[PDB]
Order: sequence, then C-alpha cells, then structure tokens
Amino acid sequence: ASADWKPGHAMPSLFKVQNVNLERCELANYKQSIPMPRGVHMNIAKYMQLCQYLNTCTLAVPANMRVIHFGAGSDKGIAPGTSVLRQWLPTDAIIIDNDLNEFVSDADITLFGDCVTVRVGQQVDLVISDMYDPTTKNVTGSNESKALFFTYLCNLINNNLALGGSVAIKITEHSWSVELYELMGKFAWWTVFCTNANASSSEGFLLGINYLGTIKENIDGGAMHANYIFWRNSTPMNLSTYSLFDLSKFQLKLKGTPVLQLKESQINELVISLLSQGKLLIRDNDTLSVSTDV
Amino acid sequence: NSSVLSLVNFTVDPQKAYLDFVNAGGAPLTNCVKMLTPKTGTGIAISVKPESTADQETYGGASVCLYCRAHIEHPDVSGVCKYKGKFVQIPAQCVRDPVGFCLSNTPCNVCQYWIGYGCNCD
Ligand SMILES: C[n+]1cn([C@@H]2O[C@H](COP(=O)(O)OP(=O)(O)OP(=O)(O)OC[C@H]3O[C@@H](n4cnc5c(N)ncnc54)[C@H](O)[C@@H]3O)[C@@H](O)[C@H]2O)c2nc(N)[nH]c(=O)c21
Ligand SMILES: Nc1ncnc2c1ncn2[C@@H]1O[C@H](C[C@@H](N)CC[C@H](N)C(=O)O)[C@@H](O)[C@H]1O
Ligand SMILES: [Zn+2]
Ligand SMILES: [Zn+2]
Repeated sequence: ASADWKPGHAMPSLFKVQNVNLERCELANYKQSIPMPRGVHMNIAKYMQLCQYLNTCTLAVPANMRVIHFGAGSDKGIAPGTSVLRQWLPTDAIIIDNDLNEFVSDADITLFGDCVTVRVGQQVDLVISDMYDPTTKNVTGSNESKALFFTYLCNLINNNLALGGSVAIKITEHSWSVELYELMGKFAWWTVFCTNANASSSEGFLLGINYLGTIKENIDGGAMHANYIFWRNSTPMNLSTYSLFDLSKFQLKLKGTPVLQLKESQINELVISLLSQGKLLIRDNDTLSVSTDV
Repeated sequence: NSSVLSLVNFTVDPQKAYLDFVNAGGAPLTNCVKMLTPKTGTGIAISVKPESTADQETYGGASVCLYCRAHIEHPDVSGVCKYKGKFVQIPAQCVRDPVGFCLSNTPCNVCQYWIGYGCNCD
C-alpha cells in the first residue's frame, strides 16, 4: 500500500466535519509492535516520521530558530527525539528541552523539573511536546478533557509563540484537552498526525501550523476529539517505517524565513497571508532567555 | 548500566575505569542514541550533522560521552564537551560499545577523522 511509504496518516477533513459522540478507541492491531533497526530506539522512528510530515507543512524556518521540546526525557536517561531534532533542524537552531526527570541530550539548554518551571522569556518558533502523565493510565470513569501540562501548553500558545510559529503536541485517546483543540483554530491550518512507526497506538500529534493570534476556525474541542477517535476507529493503519528508507531529503528546508517586529495595528492582510504561508514570523529578535524558575 | 556508571563515579580516572571494566568482560554502556542516516557523509569523527559512510553508524553526541552519561566533570580544559550537541561517527564493527570506542580513540588534528579509522595523513 502506498500509505506504508508515507511517514504516517493525517486526519482528513472528512472526519473533521463529523458530529459524533466520544466513543472508546479500539484499534485492530492495538499495542502490536514493529522491530526497529538494531539498537535504534523506537522514538527515533517516531520523531523522524513526525519530522518528515512537518517537512510537508508550511513551517516557518528562520535563522537562529527557537525550538522548545517538552517531555524530552525517558526512563533510560537519554533523549532520542531531541537528537532527531538536532539532525532535522538547521545547525544554528536553538533547542531547549525539558522533562520531569533527569536525562542528557544534544540540546543547547536542558531544564529538569515540571514544565511549569520553564520560564520562556521570549517567543519561540516551534513547540514540540511528547509529555504524557502516567496517571492517565488509571481509567476510572468517563473520558473527560484533561488539565495536567495542557494548561501550561495552552498559555504558552497564547503568550510565548511567535506569529507564524507552529506546535506539535502529543495526545492519546485519554490524554487530550478541549482547550488545546480550540486553540488549533488560531492557526492557519491544523491536523492530527499519527506516525506509521506507532500506528497501533491511539497516540497522535496535534499540529498547529502558522500561529495567527486570532480565531480562524471556531472548534468545538470535545466534539473534535470525538471525531479524532471516530477517525482512528474507521481507518486501518499498518505499522511501518518504509518512509525512513530514503532519507536524502530528511533535513528541514533552510527557508531563511524572515523575522519582523510589528504592532497589532500594522498586521493587515499581506502580513496575515505571509504568516499563513509559512513565509514570516512576528516576534522579538533579541537573545533568547529560557530558564528554570522557583 | 547502573553498575558501570556508579563504578566510574568512584575513581579519579573514569576513562581507565570504564575501559578496564569492559576489557575485563563487563557489559558496555547501553542505550546510546543510534541515528538512522544515509550512508553519504564525509565520515569524519564529530560533526554538526550525521556524516556516516557505509562503514559507520552515527550516534547522538551526548549519548556516547562517558562524562555526559555518568554526570561527572568533563576533562576538557574548556569545560565544554566535545560530543554533546553534535553527532559522532562510529566504525560499524564497533557498535557493541560506542562509549568504549570514543574513550579509546582520538580524532586527528589536521583532518577531523579518527586516527586509524579514516585518517590517511601518513
Ligand atoms: C487506544 N486504546 C486505549 N485502550 C485502553 O485505554 C487505556 C489508556 O489509553 P491511552 O490514552 O493511554 O492510549 P494508548 O493506550 O493508545 O497509549 P499508549 O500506551 O500507546 O501510549 C502512547 C504514548 O504515551 C507515552 N506513554 C504512555 N505511557 C507512558 C508512561 N507510563 N510514561 C510516560 N509516557 C507514556 C509514550 O510516548 C507512549 O508511546 C489503555 O492503557 C488501555 O487500557 C485500549 N484498549 C484496547 N483494548 N484497544 C485500544 O485500542 C485501546
Ligand atoms: N509536567 C511535565 N513536565 C515535564 N515533563 C513531563 C511532564 N509530565 C510528563 N512529562 C514527561 O513526559 C515524558 C514522556 C516520555 N515518553 C518521553 C519520551 C521522549 N520524548 C523520547 O524521545 O524518548 C516522560 O519522560 C515524562 O517525564
Ligand atoms: Zn559530554
Ligand atoms: Zn589526519
């Protein structure tokens, strides 16, 4: 199947427009696993496939790109995804990563502790989150919207994300937020992307592409998660890493996206268009200051 | 892993400690971050982007650094790690122990290739 050669599946508008109740997620191949190349952590493939999909998105890619990576650590004390980001991003990009527990990584800055301790002084260009709270596995009653780190992430999008920046935030059947789905409406475009390397999980990356700061689409977040689940339940996904055979074009395009400072009054239509096409970032151009607070 | 790491934490020569442990049959440090690459690179030792050839594998720099992995002082006079934030090419016959290989070899000065593993300066 041709889809086996893609990095994964992106939620189609066919399911975005449905109106269904939230159902349980039942994947035919649930938790089945695919062998990886020898010694290669599965998260290498997961992050590479995510990056391959973002290569088809209108990502703003400036010099000194500001990237922050939450949930970058693991129980092995290492940071495979951060290394993929180092491989994927421009050499002059700044990676700040973070995790509750201690780890070591190839990021420029590494902050230990709860993501709420991470104080971002300036606006960033790209937010990756792979955070998941272990208590989410205690399924007791109804699957309701979750707070946890999503509160922090929602406030980040509203205050610390450049106009034109993008986010990729991990959700699962039970690890999701109404507010975060709603905020996808403030980007030029959005989807949920499921890697083929982990297609047997309800995991998906909630993607917001090119932040606009105003509401482009009014999204009922509770209903949209139900559509996401309806899509997962309707769509056969074969586990695969075939897309990683040809890595000749893996690196993120060096777009040289310009960074402008503008007042809200000066945005108008040309600027909005440039932001929506991944051709412009609006934010400060100072020195990035991302530290841990008390 | 915790055995050899806590071992190199009870000595003034961590490099010798690790090498004597794995030369005596100890299990190499696991969970080094092996990357998937095109075997197209120049093949140098340390590089901002992966540079594996068909005979090499690329590893995340921090993950093959003993001083990074064990959270102990780096020996570099500048205090800055030579590997962290970069990528390290390992001969493929040596992937059983990337950390041991890096502790046992040095990149050349003129050319940035591993002495004996690509350096053709003689
Ligand atoms: C999707 N799903 C969920 N459940 C049930 O609902 C519970 C919670 O569902 P979930 O939201 O955790 O979704 P899912 O199980 O798909 O997530 P998965 O375990 O694949 O985890 C995805 C990612 O979350 C992160 N993660 C999961 N657990 C942890 C953890 N404990 N600590 C840190 N990260 C974690 C990792 O990145 C992991 O790859 C499941 O543990 C199971 O009882 C299912 N049961 C059947 N029979 N078929 C299913 O398809 C199914
Ligand atoms: N509130 C939080 N703040 C920072 N990290 C968190 C928080 N909650 C959960 N996490 C992290 O979410 C991470 C999930 C891991 N599976 C991440 C894997 C990692 N991204 C990799 O590349 O292997 C765990 O390491 C958690 O410690
Ligand atoms: Zn180091
Ligand atoms: Zn030489």
